[PDB]
Amino acid sequence: EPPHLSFRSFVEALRQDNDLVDINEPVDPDLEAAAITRLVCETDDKAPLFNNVIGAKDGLWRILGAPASLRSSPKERFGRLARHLALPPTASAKDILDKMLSANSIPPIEPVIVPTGPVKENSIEGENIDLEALPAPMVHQSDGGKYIQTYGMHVIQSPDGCWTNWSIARAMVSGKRTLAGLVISPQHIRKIQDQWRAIGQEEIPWALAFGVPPTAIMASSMPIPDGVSEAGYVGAIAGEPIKLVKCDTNNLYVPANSEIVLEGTLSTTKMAPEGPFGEMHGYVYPGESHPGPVYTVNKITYRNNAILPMSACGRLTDETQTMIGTLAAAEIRQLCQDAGLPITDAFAPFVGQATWVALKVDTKRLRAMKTNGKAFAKRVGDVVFTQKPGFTIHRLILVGDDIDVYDDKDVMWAFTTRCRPGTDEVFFDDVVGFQLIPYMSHGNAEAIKGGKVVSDALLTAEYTTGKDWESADFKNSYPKSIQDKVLNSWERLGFKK
Amino acid sequence: PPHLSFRSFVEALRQDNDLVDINEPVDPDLEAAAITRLVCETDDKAPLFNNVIGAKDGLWRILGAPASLRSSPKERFGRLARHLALPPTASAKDILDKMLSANSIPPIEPVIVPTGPVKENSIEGENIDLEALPAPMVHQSDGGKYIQTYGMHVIQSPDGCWTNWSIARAMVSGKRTLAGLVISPQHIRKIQDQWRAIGQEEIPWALAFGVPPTAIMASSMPIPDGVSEAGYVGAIAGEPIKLVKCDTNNLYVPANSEIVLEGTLSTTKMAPEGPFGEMHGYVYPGESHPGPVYTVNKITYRNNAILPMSACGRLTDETQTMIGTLAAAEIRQLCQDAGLPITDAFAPFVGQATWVALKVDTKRLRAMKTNGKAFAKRVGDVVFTQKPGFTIHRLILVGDDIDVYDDKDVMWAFTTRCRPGTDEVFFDDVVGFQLIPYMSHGNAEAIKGGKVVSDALLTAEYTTGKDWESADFKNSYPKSIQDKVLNSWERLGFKK
Ligand SMILES: Cc1cc2c3c(c1C)C(C)(C)CC=[N+]3c1c([nH]c(=O)[nH]c1=O)N2C[C@H](O)[C@H](O)[C@H](O)COP(=O)(O)O
Ligand SMILES: Cc1cc2c3c(c1C)C(C)(C)CC=[N+]3c1c([nH]c(=O)[nH]c1=O)N2C[C@H](O)[C@H](O)[C@H](O)COP(=O)(O)O
Ligand SMILES: [K+]
Ligand SMILES: [K+]
Ligand SMILES: [K+]
Ligand SMILES: [K+]
Ligand SMILES: [Mn+2]
Ligand SMILES: [Mn+2]
Repeated sequence: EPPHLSFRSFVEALRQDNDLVDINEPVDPDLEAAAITRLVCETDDKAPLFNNVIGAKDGLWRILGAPASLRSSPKERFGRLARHLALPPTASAKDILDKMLSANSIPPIEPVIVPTGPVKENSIEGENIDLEALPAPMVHQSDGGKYIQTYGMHVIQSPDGCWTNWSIARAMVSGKRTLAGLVISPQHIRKIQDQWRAIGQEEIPWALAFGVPPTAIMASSMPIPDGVSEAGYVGAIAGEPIKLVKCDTNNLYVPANSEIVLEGTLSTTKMAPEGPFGEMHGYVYPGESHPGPVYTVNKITYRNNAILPMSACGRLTDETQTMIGTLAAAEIRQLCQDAGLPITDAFAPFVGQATWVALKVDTKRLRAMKTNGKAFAKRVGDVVFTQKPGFTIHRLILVGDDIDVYDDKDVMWAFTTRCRPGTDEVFFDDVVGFQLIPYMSHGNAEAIKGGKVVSDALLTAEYTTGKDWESADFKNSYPKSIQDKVLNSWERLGFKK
Repeated sequence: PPHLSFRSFVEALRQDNDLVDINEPVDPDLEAAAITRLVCETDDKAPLFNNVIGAKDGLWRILGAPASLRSSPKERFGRLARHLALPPTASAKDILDKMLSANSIPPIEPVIVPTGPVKENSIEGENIDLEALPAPMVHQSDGGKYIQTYGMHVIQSPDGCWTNWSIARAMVSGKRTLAGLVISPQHIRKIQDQWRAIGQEEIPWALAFGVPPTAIMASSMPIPDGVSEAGYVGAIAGEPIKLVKCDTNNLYVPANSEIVLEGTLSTTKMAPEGPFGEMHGYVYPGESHPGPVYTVNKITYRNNAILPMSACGRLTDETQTMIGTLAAAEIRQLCQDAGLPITDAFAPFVGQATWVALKVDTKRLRAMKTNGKAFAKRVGDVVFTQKPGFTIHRLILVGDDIDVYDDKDVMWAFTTRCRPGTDEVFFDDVVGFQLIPYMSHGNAEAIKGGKVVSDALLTAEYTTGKDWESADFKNSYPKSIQDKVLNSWERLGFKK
């Protein structure tokens, strides 16, 4: 199977790309594996594969850190993400987001059932399971426990059986057979948990699949619509069905070539201290647990030589910024286009710590609408901040079509020179707010409400008569004949390539 | 000595390997400025144009990018550091500390010399033809040839006591005339208004190009009203600046200047000025505005004279490395004078010289028993009512875990610690900077408001203290683990 349909083939693709370090020396899953991963994320280095995790027994487990973080070569910066999606390692951010949105407008390709697969090579059951003895990583020194679940896919089905949701939500080892996880509104895993609580079910059938098909983990991180099963969406992205096998102990289905699967239940009643966790905004709060639902593990099935993927998230740049912000930005682009707004492109600039989305406006179509910045900013915020894909995003920046929204430097130039602070902003204090952001949960107002803005970084004339300025840069302030004369002279004169 | 002589500064750049000697003929119509602009956009070596097309009887060579950035992270500010007798590895803090060092010590008065290198050559009265000199065309949509982008205007108040040195742009306007930007609240405009008020038509004036590098830095710094830059510069340099008297008036110019224009600034005569590709990265084609006329009566110049040139615009040129960073230095000082607990200030490059980050001593802040809403309003009232605050539209207050000299730390604090709208105080009534496009070409008054203070201190920083740890390699892992990882890094196959 190709890299985008097999995690084991994806790992080999990273080896072929010279984008993976096989670490054969013993590495402690207590902080050492995550510290190496964290420093890889902070320097855009090669992904670390820990082949010799201290405490591994019977094939559980190796660790792959930084599965979807950035490469250091600017022409292949997003290459590890492109290898999730059957894209070349030179793929632009636009190419990656366009591919994730490609299934939005075409029929689902439904999964196919197979009788077995690699994930059934090994098993541990019932009283033989000891999660505290497995080498689950300690990801940050002040975390509330060992966060085994940072890059696996929760599988949970609605009571009526029609909707199977695949998503990423963190979970830590809680006990011999238990995890505690973050399960918050408005996420689909919480919506489904509430649908089971409402019919009185105490224990919901659940599975957690680690090292799924790379296309599946990307879709698991993307806010596709309510009621849409990710498996069919994944099939439409990948151009073929995902092969699923039935769980041993329940009626759920997991990818047949997953590395590791936990089968069990999600409680609708019981909670345990969950957290704290070093989180996508770059913070951990020592001692600050919150109650989270209990997952109970009844069976573990795994491949020979199983690999647990791990995201050591925090300050720039890891999977929380490369996947959560950018896939939110993709779905925000689709929301805006469905509303009839002239938005061509959306990205979550890394400088925004995945709380910003920049929206590129086709200014020719904006002028046909005969509106103004104040009215347009309100409309964009009403469309986006009332819908689930806008949940994590607190600042929308509207820029014209001379700005590359995929380039943090262009977005910052537009924001700081075209948006008059206060005057050119519309504040939203009645919308749902993201409580993980420290200015929300450790801030001056309600943790779950408000704190959002749309920043109009289009200049006044862009709404009426058009661009009346020229950039004071090499590209726009000098004739092409002068630019070419300089480029052809550059190295001969003694300037660098 | 490089901080006291522009010619010695150019030889210091040569010895740092930070200068390209360009001996091929280069056109001052857009080609010199295009090379400079690309140097500024890639942080490359300063270009010295030794062969300017149209050069006449020794006028002139051109030095581009005199205070732009070097690409090596360890010496990023080395070009600014050679203005100030600092090592090329000097931090931004070192440069700003040195510029503020003269705030708290006695001025070192300039000493007069009878002659100097600047008097080696001259052109006078009817022989002056500014239109035939190779003044650069700096941007293709500029309203004329911006001869003056890095020289020091010398103008004395009517009381005789206050001599101001300052950078303000000017373009060739005719055979003997420049037209310039002279706006409130800049001291060149304050002094022009003092002369108009007592009835003087033509104010004695000089413009010195290639001045002592310490002087051009102080020329770009909003030091207080009524303080002569010459004495401040002396106290920075730890010795007197040697001045010579102009031939045709009673003003004094650095004796080793490359080129001096002597003449008058009119209080009545106006001429079309601009547009000019400016510090925010914009030019508006066809948008000139009346500016005051400068009349040139005499030019004196060194043999092999060099005109310095700032090709300003998008990042990173002298307007970002000097205008915002020196405003931030003076904003730090103002805050400390008002008794606010500010230890450090910088103008992040991402802000396009419109942002200043202020680093708060949080131990001192907790001892004041205040809150963010109150403190943000108080800091804005102190800064946005004073001249050094003029160009700055956003102040970001950060705690003392944030390196305000590092744009990544500043954006991390701003995006994660300042709740949009809730944690911001907006200033609608203060003087605004009309050069910023969102002011001059925006939705409200060009000269009033559009400012904000962003409280990027978390709620607990005001009361009981920092209660998080960064989720980064340095703060989330014990020192024993960090060392084991750093000692293993290269051997395992990661990059240095
Ligand atoms: C890539 C990724 C996305 C995480 C994530 C992480 C990663 C690495 C972690 C594990 C490292 C930190 C935790 N994460 C959480 C999270 N969403 C959530 O509700 N709880 C979280 O704990 N997300 C986002 C979540 O996956 C997206 O919001 C999906 O759109 C949710 O799927 P749904 O739309 O089907 O609800
Ligand atoms: C380094 C530098 C600073 C410029 C400047 C430029 C540069 C290269 C240019 C030439 C490239 C673009 C023009 N500049 C102007 C300017 N201030 C001003 O009032 N008009 C301007 O035209 N400044 C800033 C000015 O020098 C500072 O605000 C000083 O504090 C003014 O001195 P003063 O405090 O004595 O008034
Ligand atoms: K999902
Ligand atoms: K605007
Ligand atoms: K000055
Ligand atoms: K705050
Ligand atoms: Mn879903
Ligand atoms: Mn002054």
